[PDB]
Amino acid sequence: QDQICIGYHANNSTEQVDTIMEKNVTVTHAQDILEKKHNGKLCDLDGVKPLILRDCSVAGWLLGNPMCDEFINVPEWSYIVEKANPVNDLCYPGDFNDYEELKHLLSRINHFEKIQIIPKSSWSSHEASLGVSSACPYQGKSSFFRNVVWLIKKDSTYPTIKRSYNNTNQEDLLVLWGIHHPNDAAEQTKLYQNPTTYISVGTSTLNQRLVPRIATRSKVKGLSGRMEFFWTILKPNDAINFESNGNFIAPEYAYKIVKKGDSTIMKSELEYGNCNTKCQTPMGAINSSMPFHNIHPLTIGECPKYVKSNRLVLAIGLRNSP
Amino acid sequence: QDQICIGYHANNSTEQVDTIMEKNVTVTHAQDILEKKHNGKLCDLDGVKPLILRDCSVAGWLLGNPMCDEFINVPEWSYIVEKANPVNDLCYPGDFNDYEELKHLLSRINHFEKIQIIPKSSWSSHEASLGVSSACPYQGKSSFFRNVVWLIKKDSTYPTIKRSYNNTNQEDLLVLWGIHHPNDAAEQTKLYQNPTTYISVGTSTLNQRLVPRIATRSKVKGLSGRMEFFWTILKPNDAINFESNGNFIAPEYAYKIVKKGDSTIMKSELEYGNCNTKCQTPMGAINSSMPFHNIHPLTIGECPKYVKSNRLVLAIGLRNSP
Amino acid sequence: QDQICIGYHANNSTEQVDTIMEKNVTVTHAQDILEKKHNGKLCDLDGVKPLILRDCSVAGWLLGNPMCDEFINVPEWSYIVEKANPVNDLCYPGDFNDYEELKHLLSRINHFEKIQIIPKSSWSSHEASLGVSSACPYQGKSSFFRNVVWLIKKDSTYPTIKRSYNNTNQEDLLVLWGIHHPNDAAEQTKLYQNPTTYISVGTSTLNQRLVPRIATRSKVKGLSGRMEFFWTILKPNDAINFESNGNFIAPEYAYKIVKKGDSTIMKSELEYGNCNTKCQTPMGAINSSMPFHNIHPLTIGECPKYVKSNRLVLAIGLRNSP
Amino acid sequence: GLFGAIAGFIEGGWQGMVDGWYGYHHSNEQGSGYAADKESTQKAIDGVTNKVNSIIDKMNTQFEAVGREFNNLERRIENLNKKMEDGFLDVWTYNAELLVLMENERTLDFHDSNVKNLYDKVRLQLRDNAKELGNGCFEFYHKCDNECMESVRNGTYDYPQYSEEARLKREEISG
Amino acid sequence: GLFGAIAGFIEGGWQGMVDGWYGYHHSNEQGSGYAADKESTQKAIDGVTNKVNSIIDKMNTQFEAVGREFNNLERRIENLNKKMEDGFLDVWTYNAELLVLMENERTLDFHDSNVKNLYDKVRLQLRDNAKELGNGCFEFYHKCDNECMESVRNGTYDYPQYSEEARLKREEISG
Amino acid sequence: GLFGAIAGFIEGGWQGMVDGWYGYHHSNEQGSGYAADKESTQKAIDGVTNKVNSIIDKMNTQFEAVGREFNNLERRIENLNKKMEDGFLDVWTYNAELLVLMENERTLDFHDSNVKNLYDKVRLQLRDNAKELGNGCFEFYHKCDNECMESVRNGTYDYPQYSEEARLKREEISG
Ligand SMILES: CC(=O)N[C@@H]1[C@@H](O)[C@H](O[C@@H]2O[C@H](CO[C@]3(C(=O)O)C[C@H](O)[C@@H](NC(C)=O)[C@H]([C@H](O)[C@H](O)CO)O3)[C@H](O)[C@H](O)[C@H]2O)[C@@H](CO)O[C@H]1O
Ligand SMILES: *[C@@H]1O[C@H](CO)[C@@H](O[C@@H]2O[C@H](CO)[C@@H](O)[C@H](O)[C@H]2NC(C)=O)[C@H](O)[C@H]1NC(C)=O
Ligand SMILES: *[C@@H]1O[C@H](CO)[C@@H](O[C@@H]2O[C@H](CO)[C@@H](O)[C@H](O)[C@H]2NC(C)=O)[C@H](O)[C@H]1NC(C)=O
Ligand SMILES: *[C@@H]1O[C@H](CO)[C@@H](O[C@@H]2O[C@H](CO)[C@@H](O)[C@H](O)[C@H]2NC(C)=O)[C@H](O)[C@H]1NC(C)=O
Ligand SMILES: CC(=O)N[C@H]1[C@H]([C@H](O)[C@H](O)CO)O[C@@](O)(C(=O)O)C[C@@H]1O
Ligand SMILES: *[C@@H]1O[C@H](CO)[C@@H](O)[C@H](O)[C@H]1NC(C)=O
Repeated sequence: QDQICIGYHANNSTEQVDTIMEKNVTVTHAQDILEKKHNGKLCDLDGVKPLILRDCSVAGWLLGNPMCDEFINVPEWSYIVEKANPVNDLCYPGDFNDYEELKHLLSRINHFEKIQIIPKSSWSSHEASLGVSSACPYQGKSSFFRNVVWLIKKDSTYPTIKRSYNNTNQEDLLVLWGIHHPNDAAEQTKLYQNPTTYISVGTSTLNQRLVPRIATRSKVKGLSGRMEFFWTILKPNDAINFESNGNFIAPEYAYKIVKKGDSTIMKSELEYGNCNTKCQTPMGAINSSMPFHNIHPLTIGECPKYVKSNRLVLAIGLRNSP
Repeated sequence: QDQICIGYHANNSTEQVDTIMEKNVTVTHAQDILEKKHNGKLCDLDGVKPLILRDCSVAGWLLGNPMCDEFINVPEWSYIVEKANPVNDLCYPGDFNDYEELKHLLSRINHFEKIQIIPKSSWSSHEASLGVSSACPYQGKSSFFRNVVWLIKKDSTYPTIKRSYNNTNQEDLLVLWGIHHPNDAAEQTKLYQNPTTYISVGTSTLNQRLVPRIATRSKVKGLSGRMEFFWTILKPNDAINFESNGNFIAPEYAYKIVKKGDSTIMKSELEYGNCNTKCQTPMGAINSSMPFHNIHPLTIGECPKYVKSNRLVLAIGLRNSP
Repeated sequence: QDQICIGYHANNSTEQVDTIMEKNVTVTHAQDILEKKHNGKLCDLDGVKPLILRDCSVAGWLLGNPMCDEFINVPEWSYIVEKANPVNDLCYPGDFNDYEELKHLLSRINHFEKIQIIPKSSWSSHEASLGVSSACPYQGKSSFFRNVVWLIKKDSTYPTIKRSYNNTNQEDLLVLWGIHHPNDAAEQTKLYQNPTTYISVGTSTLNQRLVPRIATRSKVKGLSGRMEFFWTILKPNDAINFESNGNFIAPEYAYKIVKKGDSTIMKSELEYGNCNTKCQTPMGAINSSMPFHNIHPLTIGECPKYVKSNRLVLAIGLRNSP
Repeated sequence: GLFGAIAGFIEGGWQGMVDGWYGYHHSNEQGSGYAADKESTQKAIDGVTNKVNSIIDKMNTQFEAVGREFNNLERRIENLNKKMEDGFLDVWTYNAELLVLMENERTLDFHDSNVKNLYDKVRLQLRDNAKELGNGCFEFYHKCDNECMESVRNGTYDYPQYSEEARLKREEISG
Repeated sequence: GLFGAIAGFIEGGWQGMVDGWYGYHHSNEQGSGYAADKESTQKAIDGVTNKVNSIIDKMNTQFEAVGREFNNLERRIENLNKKMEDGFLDVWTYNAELLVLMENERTLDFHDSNVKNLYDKVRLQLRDNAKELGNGCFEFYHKCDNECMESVRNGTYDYPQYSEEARLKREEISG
Repeated sequence: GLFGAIAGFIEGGWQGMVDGWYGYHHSNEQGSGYAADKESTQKAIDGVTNKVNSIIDKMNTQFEAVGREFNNLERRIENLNKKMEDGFLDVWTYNAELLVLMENERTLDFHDSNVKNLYDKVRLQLRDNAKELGNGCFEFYHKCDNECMESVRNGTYDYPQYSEEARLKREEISG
């Protein structure tokens, strides 16, 4: 006899789906909404390559720590990559004042260009060549940071330095200088001559006056002295004025800076991988369209929402009990 | 052959609605859940009018920058409106210590009243009338902030100031003072007489000792000197004690303060509009009941949730296909 | 003639449930998803008891404020409980530098042990026994913080202190010291002999130079002088070097510290209640499995989500109308 | 639709019925016209209204002040703020959009369902006294005047009273 | 209801049935009583239980410590924290409230649907051996003793076995 | 299921139908085979696809940079950040998981509903020309060749054309 029957599609698929009321419902077709894959590489971010510091910290790179690879004129970058614990930071032990705010400022840069601000050859009343340390070796020789000059007394005198630089460039200038804190009065006398000493720095905005702190300290790299660095942004057509009695670590090179946006410093052990993304992770980039991911919390770019889940499977087809 | 039929309402409406499974479904009636309209005005917030600083900054208004409008005393406000870049800030160049915390503190005030704390006429050993600058013009003449006094040596002497004020009022007192950092030793001698100088300020809680910093600085408004301002809250029945050798910018007026709640500083170019609201935006107020809006992120008051959406239309009626 | 009927369960229950379309629908059985109950007690958190300071502040407990209960050695804790306004804080008035960061650091501690770093008996050129105040009463009499030593001139001299301590323990060392700010020059001369004075402290990381501030101040407990305290973490095999001319409040006891996780300081008026939890509230612990609660915002531990609601009732059974 | 009613067998809405959401059309000897089922309709209105009101009222609103109070040496904090604001904006946007979609779907399906349920109610009243045409209409085998049809709506249709007349008309048309 | 069962044609619950959620009432010669369908009922219990448990278990909880650690010269930061806590409070409250409403609706409709499905199951078993009264009850055209009715429940009703007897009563009670 | 179709009376899927989601099987004289209803199926595909796409596209994504920029005397701020990130993680996880659950339920019920609606469509076409077996199958009382069955699917079944033949078979089938 004749029949007409109504029914629905089925197949051999094993795609499973969960439901508010039921678990592990086999289904005809399914789509995961959760991104789990990354390329294990460090890539450009929206067409702009990152500043990859290898075994160099930001401080070590900016002051030119001799052991850091030689100045990569990268004129532009979208984020900065540092290793967890970079080997080449401050070769001479010490500190960087407002360091983290500086790193954040530099994290994304539209234009960067190192320029000579005060030639080394221009210190005629002071020694500019003896400011060298075994803790800062360049090739078995005692050297020093390359962008900044350790001035020392000439003969047995350190006359007062008064030096000014007017930013005639068209861009902000990042200027860096430092002060040396010795171990005792004897060393103070030996390096600079004057016993009581200062560095004043003035801008349209900056009103600074640094005094060295003598204190007995533990040796780091065999050294008890310390170097403390400072920085400003000098606006176009402003000048910066240095006056100092000694312990001055003078600028030589500064940086033209153009800043348009902000990112952060990524801590990652990876290497550049000649690609591009909209979303970078320290474990690799994400080629994304999915609204969620479970790769890693520490992302930079236009990324899907981080979630604690291994699976977000939408049912599209129908129950496929067979 | 008579008939009885079942059916549903229809009309000529073109109200559309989206659905999880279908887009642009014409429907009989709909209700938008998203607020998109504002009145383009600055209003009271829950009955309390805002402190509208015109081309004055908070610092400019508190110290009485001569170029800021003098107005009748606003004794109470719910929030503060500043322009993005106010023209009258610190007429003499310099800084306000802990400025943003002060602005936050002042953002909503229950009671505010300026009172004279130390009369100008009371500085008999010092000049109180020459503390005047072309960078602070009042009526074509060199003037100074109105609420604070720039003391200068009288004849050729600046005897030590020791002055104290006991808060016999019933409210906290906002007290403001300052220090002047000159350009060189000569100016230091010309203005105050003493070469090495200080300002100490003590409270039940404050233990301050300020020393001027001489440094060579760029001119701002033609000036290389700087003025740095400080402040405290003096509790009822506490006293404040000033001692100073020079470079003291003394209080004259202080403020009775009653604080009960907090808001923020709104940056807006608008003007007062004699209205009231529960939710104020820098583009205008929101008359709200809707749970969502898309006006502007920077709101003050009881506001709906900010959202990136042009449309949140709930279907109420039924499919209205033709 | 016979019947077969289909129907559903009913009972006398009055459990009500709300619905997107309907309110107060009586129902057969229901389950609340919102936790509202707490035990009114302070409990261990995941097996670790809290450090309960009674009428003592963290500063008062660390420096050994004489009026605080005698240091019972709690070697480990999961969080710290303070009363809203503890009565025994700094017995001699003043300040703790970076205090909140110190409290946060101490909020959860894996190992804590007080040790003697510099014996009192070891100050042979200075008085170590007269550093005593009526504001710090102990065993009848004028005393001082117990962990720290107020050094005073011996005969009429205060020779320069240079003292160093090498952390030969295997754990970080929390070291505390202080500086005394007097009321005038006379007092400066009376206590220490030298008029112009300093304290320098040096580590592998710390480079500090403190100067006392003379200023006229309000009496707090009858005293105008102030005491300001400082601290570091000394790493294993690092040393700390103190040099000072006067106004030095020297370490005596320091603390071995092992930190593995973080919590916070709970403000609560409750007492220990010999229990255990995964979620502690200042009103009491929560025995939880429910995903939401309405007890109190300020929780420590693995807690359900805080919500503004009195009721979250899921329908499980069916409509149970009359 | 989920319930094959609204855009299924009843292929269209009646502009003639304006006094409700769901109801009836009839044509007899005495004339043709519309009536509206005031029970299914008002229940539906209460439902949908409650839905809207509850999407609106569950929202907790508290006083907040926002807010650009951090200076140019506090840009890390400022960035923390930005990430938070942005975060909430994404959350609320996604949730509000999806909520609207989902609940709109539910609402149209609810209408579908109400229509279908009215249909089946009438269908169970009439049984074989009338033929299902398959367009939401029932062709009567007997004579149904105004009083009879109001009894169909009212839920008070007397099936045996017409069963015979219908029974007669029934076997006829079949050849 | 969505499925017109629970408050539709079966206009009321039985306090007499206490051993399940859905089931049967019967009245024959041998007596009247209640029985409960243990299959539809236990499946429903499993479903709802799973729903509750999953609204509960999907919540991630991790250690947090909160927290008033900023001083009076850090009120901007303190305000940032306030905005954050308040934000999450709003999100969680709105979400929890709406989730409860939505799922409660789904639950009641699930019950409705289960009931309706049991009804249609029986209906398909009996066909014309019984009449649908329209209250969830079937008036038998034949004689259904305890064994017969337990066969209705069990899904083991022998339709042809009574079809004739029924046919007589029908085509005699429809007489 | 909600609509008692998919795992209700049609107890099982056809591996034989591979060209759609819902459709027909037939057996006559000329042979047996499968056909697929391309209308209900494509409408379903459009619906589900739209659902997925809208769960995906409603998500706002904007640039963020995260982010460990605070030092060891800024651990209170660091903790504020932690609480924020953890907060969002919890929000998003709970929402995503529950959304998937809920919408998956809705999807399977959508399938159920489509199947049921196709069934009733056919059922309304055939009436008493065929018997409902109760497994989603209709045993024809007349002769339905390929052209006839294609007319059942197409929605073009000529009921009166076979009503008599059917009426006969129906008759001979009883006594
Ligand atoms: C020489 C002498 O003893 N001076 C007497 C005044 O000090 C005294 O005025 C009273 O001052 C009291 C302060 O006494 C203390 C204290 O804290 O108890 C006394 C302490 O022994 C001393 N400790 C040390 C190491 O010097 C301490 C210390 O100098 C200050 O705290 C430093 O700032 O001073 C107290 O404030 C009373 O309120 C006040 O009456 C008067 C009256 O006795 O006579 C003087 O002889
Ligand atoms: C940096 O150098 C430029 C150029 O010399 C200075 O700008 C000039 O300032 C003078 C002095 O009053 C003006 O009269 C000129 O009109 C300025 N020229 C330009 C291009 O503006 C500038 O002031 C210098 N900066 C400082 C702080 O010394
Ligand atoms: C500020 O002035 C008040 C008013 O005289 C001072 O308070 C009085 O102190 C004396 C003791 O010298 C007592 O007799 C009174 O009871 C006090 N009045 C009150 C209301 O406390 C107060 O000490 C002064 N504050 C300071 C810091 O000098
Ligand atoms: C603290 O004292 C210890 C023990 O004397 C010092 O540790 C040793 O230092 C010497 C060099 O000075 C080495 O030869 C040893 O191998 C070190 N031991 C270890 C385990 O590190 C330590 O240098 C002193 N610290 C300071 C800062 O002076
Ligand atoms: C009180 C006083 O003597 N003010 C004089 C100052 C000060 O010398 C400097 O501002 C100090 O930095 O310089 C002026 O040119 C000015 O500002 O108008 C003249 C002015 O009368
Ligand atoms: C709504 O529910 C609450 C709790 O049962 C009850 O107090 C109140 O009376 C109810 N409102 C109505 C409509 O009666």
